[PDB]
Amino acid sequence: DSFWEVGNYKRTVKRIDDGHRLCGDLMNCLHERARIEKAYAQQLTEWARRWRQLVEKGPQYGTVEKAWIAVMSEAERVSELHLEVKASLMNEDFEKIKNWQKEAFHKQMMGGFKETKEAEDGFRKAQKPWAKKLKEVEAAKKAHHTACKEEKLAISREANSKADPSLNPEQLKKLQDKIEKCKQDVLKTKDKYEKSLKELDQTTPQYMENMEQVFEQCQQFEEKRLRFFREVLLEVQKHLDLSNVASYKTIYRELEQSIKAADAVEDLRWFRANHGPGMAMNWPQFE
Amino acid sequence: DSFWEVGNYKRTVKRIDDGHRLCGDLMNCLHERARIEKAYAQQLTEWARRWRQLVEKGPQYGTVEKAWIAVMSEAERVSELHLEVKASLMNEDFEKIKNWQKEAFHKQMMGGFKETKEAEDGFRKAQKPWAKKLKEVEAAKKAHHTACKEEKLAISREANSKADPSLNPEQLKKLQDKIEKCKQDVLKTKDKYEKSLKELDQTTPQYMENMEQVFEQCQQFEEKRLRFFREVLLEVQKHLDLSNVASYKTIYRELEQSIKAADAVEDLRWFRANHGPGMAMNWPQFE
Ligand SMILES: [Ca+2]
Ligand SMILES: [Ca+2]
Ligand SMILES: [Cl-]
Ligand SMILES: [Cl-]
Repeated sequence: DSFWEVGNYKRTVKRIDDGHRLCGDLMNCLHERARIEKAYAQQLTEWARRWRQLVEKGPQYGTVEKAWIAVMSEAERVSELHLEVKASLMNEDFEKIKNWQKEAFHKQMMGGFKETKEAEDGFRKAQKPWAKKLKEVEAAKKAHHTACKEEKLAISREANSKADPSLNPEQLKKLQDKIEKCKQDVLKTKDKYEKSLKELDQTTPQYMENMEQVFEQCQQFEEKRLRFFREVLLEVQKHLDLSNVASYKTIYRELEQSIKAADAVEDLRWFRANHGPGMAMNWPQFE
Repeated sequence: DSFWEVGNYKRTVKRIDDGHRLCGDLMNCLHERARIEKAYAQQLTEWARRWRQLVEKGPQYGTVEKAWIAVMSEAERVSELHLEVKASLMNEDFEKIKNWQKEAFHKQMMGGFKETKEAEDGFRKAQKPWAKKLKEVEAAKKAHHTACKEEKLAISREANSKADPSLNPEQLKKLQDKIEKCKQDVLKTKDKYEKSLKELDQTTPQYMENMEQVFEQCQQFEEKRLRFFREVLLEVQKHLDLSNVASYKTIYRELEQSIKAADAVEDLRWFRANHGPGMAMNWPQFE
C-alpha cells in the first residue's frame, strides 16, 4: 500500500525510535571492542613483566640480555598504544555519542519519546481533514453503488410480465412508477457523490502540504543523525588506525636498534676477563 | 678464586647446560607471545561476526549501514594480520630455535650433554699434569716448613743452657751434631723445594697453552648461540613489526574511504520515495 493511504506514516515515525536504538547499538559496538583493545594491552604488559623477570633471573647476561629485554619493552610500548585506543574510543567517541543521544531525545513520562509522540500528533492532525472528508465520499460510494445496483433490479423486475397476463393495468403502472423513482434515486446520489469528490479534491492540496511538511521535518532530523554517524565513524577510523602514526614505527625502529647492539665479541670478551683465562693468578712462589 | 686454580673451570662449563636451557626459555617466550597474538585475533573476528549480524538485523540500512559494517571488515583484516604473526612466530622463529637447539645438543645415555662432558674431560686432560706437579710442591711445603721449624726448636735446646751447668761437653756433642745434621734437613729440603718450583715452571707454558685451547673451544661454540639469538631476534622483530606492512596501511585507507562513501542525502532520497510522499497513490475518483 501507499504512504498517502490513511495511517501509513507509521513506518516513518517508527524510524525515530529506531534512531535512538541505533545510538545505543553504535555505543555498545564501540565499547565491546574497546574492551578487547584493553584485553590485548593487558596481556602484553603481563607477558612483558613475566619475561622481563625470567630473563633477569636467567643465565643469559651480556649484551644479548639487553637485546632480548628489548622485546619485552616493545610489548609494553605497544600495550601503551593499544591502551590509548581504548580511552580514545570511550572518553571521546563513546561519550560524543552518549551526549548526542540525550540532546536529541527526550523520554516522555508515559512512554516513548517527545519527538516521537510529536510526529504522530503532527501526522494525525495533518491527515484528519482529508480522512474525514474521505468518509463523506466513501459513504456516498456505498450509497450510489447501492442505488445504481438498485436500478438494474427495477429493470429486471419490470419485464416479469412476459408470461403471466395478470393485473396488467395495475402492473405497468406500478412497474413504470418504481423505475421512475429509481431513475431520480440514482441521479440524486451521483449528484451528491460528485460533490463529495469536489469537497475532497479541495482538501487534497492543503493535505498535500501539511503531510509533507511534517515529513520534511523528520528527514532533516534523520539527516542530523546520519551525518553524525559519518562523523563519528571517521573519528573511530582514526582512533583505530595506527599506520598513520609516527610513534608506532618508532617502537620498531628502536627495537631493531637494541637487537643490533648485541655484540657477541664483547660478551665473550667480558666472560674471558671475569671467568676465563683473563683472570689474575697468584702463581706458586717460594714461601 | 681464579680460573687458573684447579677445578675453577666449572663456571665456564656450566655455561654449556645453560645455553641449552636458554633456548628452551626463548622458545617458550615466543610461544607465549604468539599465543596472545592468536587470542587477540579470535576476539576480533568474533567481534565482527557478532556485530555484522546485529547491524544487518538492525533498523540501520543504506550507505551509513555499509560504512558501519566497513569497520567489522577492518576488524577482520587486522585479525588476519595478527594470525600471520602467530604462524610466522611458530612456523619459523620458534621451529628455527628448536631445530638449532637439537642440532647442537646431544643428551648422554646417562644424562647431560655430550658437549658438556666434552669440555670438562678436556680441561682435566690439560690440567692434570699441572695439578699432579703441584701436589708434589704442596707436599714439599709441609716438608721444608717441617724441618726448618724443627730447626728453631733445636736452638731452644741450646738457649735453655744459660743457668744450668748440668751435663758435660759429652752432652754438648749431642747438640753439636745437630749443627751438622738438623741444619742439613733445612738446606736439603729447601734445595728440593726449589726443584718443585723450577720443574713446575716447565709445566706452565704448556699448561696455559693447553688450558687456553679448551676455553677457546668454548668461546667458539658459545659464539654460535649468541650470534644465533641475534639472527633470530632480528627476524622476530620483523615478524612483529606491522609498521612497514603494505596490507596494514591499506586496511585503514580502505576503511576511511568506505566511511566517506556514506552519503546521507543518498539514504534520505530513497526513504521519501519508498515510504514517504514519494510513494504513488490512487487518488479517489468516480466508480
Ligand atoms: Ca640474565
Ligand atoms: Ca540492516
Ligand atoms: Cl531522557
Ligand atoms: Cl512528559
